[PDB]
Amino acid sequence: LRCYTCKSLPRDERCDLTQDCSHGQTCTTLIAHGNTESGLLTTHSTWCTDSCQPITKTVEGTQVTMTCCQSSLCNVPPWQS
Amino acid sequence: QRRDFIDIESKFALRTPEDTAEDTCHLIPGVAESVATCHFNHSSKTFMVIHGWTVTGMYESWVPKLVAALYKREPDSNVIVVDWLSRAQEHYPVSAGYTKLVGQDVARFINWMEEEFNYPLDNVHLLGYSLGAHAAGIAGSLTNKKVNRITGLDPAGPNFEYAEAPSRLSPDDADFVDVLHTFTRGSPGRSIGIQKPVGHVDIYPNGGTFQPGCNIGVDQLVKCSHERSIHLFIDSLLNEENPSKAYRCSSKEAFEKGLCLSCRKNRCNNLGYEINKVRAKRSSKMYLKTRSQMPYKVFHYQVKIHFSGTESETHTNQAFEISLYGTVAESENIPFTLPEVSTNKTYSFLIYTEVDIGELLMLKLKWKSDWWSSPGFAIQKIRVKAGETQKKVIFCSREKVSHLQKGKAPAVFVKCHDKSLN
Ligand SMILES: *[C@@H]1O[C@H](CO)[C@@H](O)[C@H](O)[C@H]1NC(C)=O
Ligand SMILES: *[C@@H]1O[C@H](CO)[C@@H](O)[C@H](O)[C@H]1NC(C)=O
Ligand SMILES: [Ca+2]
Repeated sequence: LRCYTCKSLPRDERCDLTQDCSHGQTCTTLIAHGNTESGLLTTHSTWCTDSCQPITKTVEGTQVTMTCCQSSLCNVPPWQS
Repeated sequence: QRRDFIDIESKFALRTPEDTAEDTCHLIPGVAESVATCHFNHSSKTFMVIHGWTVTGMYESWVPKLVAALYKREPDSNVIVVDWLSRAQEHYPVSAGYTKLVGQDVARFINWMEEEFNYPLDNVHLLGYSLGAHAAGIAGSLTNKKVNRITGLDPAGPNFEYAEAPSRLSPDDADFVDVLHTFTRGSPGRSIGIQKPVGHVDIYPNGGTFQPGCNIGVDQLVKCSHERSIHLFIDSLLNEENPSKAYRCSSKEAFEKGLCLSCRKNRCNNLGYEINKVRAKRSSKMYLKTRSQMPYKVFHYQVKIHFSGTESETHTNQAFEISLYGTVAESENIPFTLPEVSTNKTYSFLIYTEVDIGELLMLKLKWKSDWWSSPGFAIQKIRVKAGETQKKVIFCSREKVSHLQKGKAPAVFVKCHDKSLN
């Protein structure tokens, strides 16, 4: 599997980075949405994880969404593909 | 055969799951019929509990508790309580000398069981407390064949600290010797618990010097750090599913900096009953933090922070708070102070918690406390290593950098990468 491997990108920035995963690994996407001292900000992080488990949790006024993926270069935020 | 074992002063009471507090039935050496009367199950493993020094000459209240925990965990096993109370209620250096005779009585009893009923010594686990760990070790050295296990529960230190291997617990006494050191406070030879590693795996909870929940607020107060070794072991018997992890480290100081949180080739092990019976050339001295009460388990994290500034600033004895948020739960306002906080310098440190937060998501960092403008450091990333899960996690600032200002708003960091170490 090939996943996009990017650290905290601004909402409207595309991940140009990739990584061939290890065995049993899936594509994960972590989206953080919430208020900053620069306004309401959306970030996205992507990587090869050993066991991905989907979750949506509001943590101290920050919506944190983790999603999971089995197809190559599929860890793209919903607002991009 | 009773004539051949008449000189033995130690008594061997075979307790049951329904009757854990009293020495009701005795396994009398040389009287094979007593083994049947007490209903010893020849198909099951044997746990021999050996008490320590007793100022009152009667069982300390931990004995029915351990016996209860051993039958809960292993219901078909045999829990024998070794009674050497008269030898244990003497001036300490007298009682400490008696461990050689109690050891001899224990070995002769183990050998009589082997000889009379072909009982395997590979099915014998000796659990000795304080003076009892030394007598367990002396016993182990005198068996015809090695016993499978000896668990030393904070073995006694005075007169044993400089004692040679035949006179104390040593790794040679059983196939596997595991030790829990919980009251090593004092200078060598003047510490209640033994300081020196005496097993194959020597575990030092909270540095081993003293235990949490034991600062002030029969002689129960003076002994809780010593006796915590039994309760740490009881807790391991009661939680087979969630063992407490111990980590091999160069020193207790390096473990306090979060430097030793690795599981690669027995650098981590289970504290207690579920320990992986790994023998090594040199003993692995291991460390962990614990709670003050049962369930004792905590979660250990190493936190690495690079503090970036414009101008060259140095601040000493600075107090901070760290909040960790996961998928399961959270653990907020965890305090830690740093001796020096400099510009463009990285700091590592251990953070621990009783809370199972799960998989980390968010990290909040607060710098605790006009003639001067409040100092500050720009922080882009925080790396975290989780010992229990064996995961290297990276957190990065929500914006380009998270400004950490003294007495101001906390810096917020979200997870941007995960890696499994295995
Ligand atoms: C004796 O122990 C075995 C396991 O070692 C168990 O299967 C059996 O039920 C026990 N016998 C009695 C009398 O409980
Ligand atoms: C810290 O490093 C940055 C470059 O990464 C630099 O701009 C800044 O001047 C440095 N501060 C000091 C005092 O060295
Ligand atoms: Ca020995």
